[PDB]
Amino acid sequence: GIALSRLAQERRAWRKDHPFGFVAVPTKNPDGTMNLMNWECAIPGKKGTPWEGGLFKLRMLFKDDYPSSPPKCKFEPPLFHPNVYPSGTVCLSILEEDKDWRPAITIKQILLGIQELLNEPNIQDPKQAEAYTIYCQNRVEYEKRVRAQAKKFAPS
Amino acid sequence: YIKLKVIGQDSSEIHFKVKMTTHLKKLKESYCQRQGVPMNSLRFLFEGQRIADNHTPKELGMEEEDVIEVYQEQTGG
Repeated sequence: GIALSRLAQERRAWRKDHPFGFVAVPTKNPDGTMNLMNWECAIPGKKGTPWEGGLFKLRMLFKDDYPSSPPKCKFEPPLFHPNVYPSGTVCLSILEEDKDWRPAITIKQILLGIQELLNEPNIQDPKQAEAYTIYCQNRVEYEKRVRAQAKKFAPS
Repeated sequence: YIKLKVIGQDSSEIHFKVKMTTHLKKLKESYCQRQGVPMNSLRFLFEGQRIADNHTPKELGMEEEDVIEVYQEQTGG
């Protein structure tokens, strides 16, 4: 009950003030009504990084314990990134309730923290075998793949 | 130069050929890379002894086809 009120407060605040290039909109139910528990988001690549030009969409899923509990962030489709599970799920210290999650953390702070995570991976806790291998071996191949998937998700 | 069988709890058996004086940290790096597991999330044991990074095969008395055991303390991350 408090989650839907907190999520509705966030939706209004995002509409008024939100970082440039980002998207964060609640999905709809099979009957057309609004579903504040499922948001379709998009994180834009930073200029000067192999991510520039690409708009990477992800989904935020909120449980009934929000904001006491963090949301689950899954890239759709899954991203080539050392800290993204092969399922698309993103792990970050602010996204673990037993770590750095606090109920005050807004949706804006999560999408910006994931955005920073793109160009600055946490190599100590990899969640994907393929991207953690290429990053720690042939960095040039890692950049080429990111730029290839950045052009793959470029706003056409 | 001696060959070392590196065993894990997951029944993984990867063999490495190393010099008798090279620091065993390089073998941790080759296990991290060949298995895609972060090096700081693994514990390497020879006999009942945690293998240090400056430890060498010559210092630990290792011989041909000896076994090193690998544990992963991070059951989830």
